[PDB]
Amino acid sequence: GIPVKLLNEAQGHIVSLELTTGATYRGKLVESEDSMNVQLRDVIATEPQGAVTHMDQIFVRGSQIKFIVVPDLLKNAPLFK
Amino acid sequence: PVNPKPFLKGLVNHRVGVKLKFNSTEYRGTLVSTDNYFNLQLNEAEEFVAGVSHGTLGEIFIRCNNVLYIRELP
Amino acid sequence: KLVNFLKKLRNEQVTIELKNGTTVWGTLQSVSPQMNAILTDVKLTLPQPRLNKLNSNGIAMASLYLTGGQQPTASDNIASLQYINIRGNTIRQIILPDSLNLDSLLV
Amino acid sequence: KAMVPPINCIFNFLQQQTPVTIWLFEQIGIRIKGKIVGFDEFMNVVIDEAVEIPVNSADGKEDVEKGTPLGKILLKGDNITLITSA
Amino acid sequence: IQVAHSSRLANLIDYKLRVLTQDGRVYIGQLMAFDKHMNLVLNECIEERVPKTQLDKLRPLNIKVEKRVLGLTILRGEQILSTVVEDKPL
Amino acid sequence: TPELKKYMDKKILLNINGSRKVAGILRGYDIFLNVVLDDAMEINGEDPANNHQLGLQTVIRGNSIISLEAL
Amino acid sequence: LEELEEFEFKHGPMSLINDAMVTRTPVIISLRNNHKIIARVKAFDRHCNMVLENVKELWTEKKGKNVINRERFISKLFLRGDSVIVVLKTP
RNA sequence: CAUCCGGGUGUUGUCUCCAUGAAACAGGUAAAGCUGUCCGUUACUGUGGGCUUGCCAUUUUUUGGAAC
Repeated sequence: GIPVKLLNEAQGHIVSLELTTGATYRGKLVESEDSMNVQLRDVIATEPQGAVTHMDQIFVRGSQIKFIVVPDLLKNAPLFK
Repeated sequence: PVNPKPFLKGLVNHRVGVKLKFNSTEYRGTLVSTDNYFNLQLNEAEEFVAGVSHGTLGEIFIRCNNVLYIRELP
Repeated sequence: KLVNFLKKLRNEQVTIELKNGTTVWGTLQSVSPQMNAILTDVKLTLPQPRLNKLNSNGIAMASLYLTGGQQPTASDNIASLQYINIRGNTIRQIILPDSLNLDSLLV
Repeated sequence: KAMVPPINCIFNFLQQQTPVTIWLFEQIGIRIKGKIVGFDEFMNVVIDEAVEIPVNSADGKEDVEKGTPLGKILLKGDNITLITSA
Repeated sequence: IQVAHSSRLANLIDYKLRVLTQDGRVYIGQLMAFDKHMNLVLNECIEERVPKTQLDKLRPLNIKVEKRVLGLTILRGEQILSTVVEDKPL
Repeated sequence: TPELKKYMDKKILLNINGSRKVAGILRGYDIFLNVVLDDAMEINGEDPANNHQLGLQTVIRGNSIISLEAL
Repeated sequence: LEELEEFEFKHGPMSLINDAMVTRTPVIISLRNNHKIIARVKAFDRHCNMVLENVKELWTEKKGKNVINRERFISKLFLRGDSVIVVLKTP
């Protein structure tokens, strides 16, 4: 359905994940899958308690993702037509 | 070697101990039957909570997702 | 089989009790093959001891407030909603009405 | 020098009869030592000479000295986090 | 707002929904899409949560909920408890 | 498949379930995100004194992997 | 193929649940929320979804140094199966 | 640079043939299928039609690591 297609359409934009562990990763979406497995690059990780750590890449298993925030300019991508 | 389904099919009519994921509860009893999903049925089974016997229960069914491990008993 | 039986409880006044303790009373308008349940004129409730045990039920009370239906500041946590759609995995039990002729539905 | 599939690594544990240590899924406080003797497509594993090893809360080391013998057990794959040699 | 009793999720596109998640938060936004897993796309999404400091007021009232403005947001279906309609389309 | 090809034969740090961390050379992977590690080490805190070498072969079950970071 | 599950329900572990249904004797079902249900099984499926009659639900609350044995009666109930831990035949 | 023999499309009128549950009355408009008004049907179930293409509990979603 459309939510996975929207995620694959976010590829190359900055997206922000929150995980089930509560952590937040903001970075450029490199790759995505029907599982919602995502790769991020050039990533700012916010620990749930507020700590901030920078990582060059992260791969996240899709089952551990809670929500993904994508850029708003995707609202009129062809997939919604 | 012995795979999980043949091993558990070989424990039928023997005593087994079914440790659970939760509450430190283990049921020890004679294995009656087993499903492909590893649902279990025990007769003469009895409950142990943290190693303390809670009396016999009789004939019980255990749903597959509650089981941690099934150990053979001597 | 049995969810295809739940498909027959339309327009009956079920009580769905969820796995977090939240109790949902209302008219059952539809049920998915996956037990996703759509209800109208819903009255969300939480048991009084659940509310007292704040540490173990803070999520449930927060969700009951954040549904937006908790208008009256009554002595019990109550939410009033015209429509709710419940994801079926979260349903623990469903009280059925006494008058229901189960023999005629389970065929 | 190739991709080694995880199932083939469990089969190497089985074939070379190498003792293993198993980290349980949410039970960070206990681990299981033994020898794998069979498995399936779900990583259910049959373990010979299983011993349940407590893990120290602060140090994080394995208290082998007070481990509990279990015998041949079928450890359900939904409860396995990690399998390692020795 | 009152909505038709026969309404399914397929009908609620462009409606503003409150979507409640299993960790105690709510997401409010216009529904753009849904999936067989109940994955949801919320446009212009806002998250509200009840801080633990203010949670005692809910025990047997004014609650100061914390908000984040998210924007276009994908919710993963397993995290969702239930969804409630807040507002009609424009 | 998990497209983990990028990570093969490189060091990775995996955050796994239970707030545990494991570092190792990715030896291979699976549709479920199961992975094999060479040279695996359990990570406890910052001090290397609390880190523990695991073994030659380590298999990690895919649902236990929360995340992995390239190193 | 339905003739397969017909057999797994007659000879596999769920045969116990089936005998409870056929002979109409009650069973004690332990739930994941620490509640016990003593009820008569009217119908079940492979998930251990159940439709039950004469449900008597028992659970114990904690109020500090003392506990209370709570109890309920439900005329008829649907139980989602994933909450089932152990189904025990009443002796 | 013209004439001539011809052509398309749109709108309105007219002519011929065939038809004629509601075509009454009033307003408005370039006009009307516009407004008041009138007629029929529909809301629940069954059958039928059309669409979706779902069915055709085992690690990434929905048959519970939860509960304390």
